[PDB]
Amino acid sequence: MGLTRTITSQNKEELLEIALKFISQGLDLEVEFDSTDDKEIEEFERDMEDLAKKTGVQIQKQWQGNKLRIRLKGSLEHHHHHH
Repeated sequence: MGLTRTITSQNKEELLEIALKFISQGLDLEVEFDSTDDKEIEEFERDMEDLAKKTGVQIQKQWQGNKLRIRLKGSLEHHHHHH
């Protein structure tokens, strides 16, 4: 349970920390990185994917114009299998 809020920030780093906060509790979170800089987007992707791996959850990448919105599903379903 929880309201999957949409955080639009031009800083991906804060989005990574707030991500870990929600997923650790078992909440779904939606963030969008407002930037067109490939290098910063690389860090946003790989860390959100890395988070998903370590927590055993999936993500949803959607390019909105050229701004990468990643929806994280902290509460996927029921599988307690490590990955």
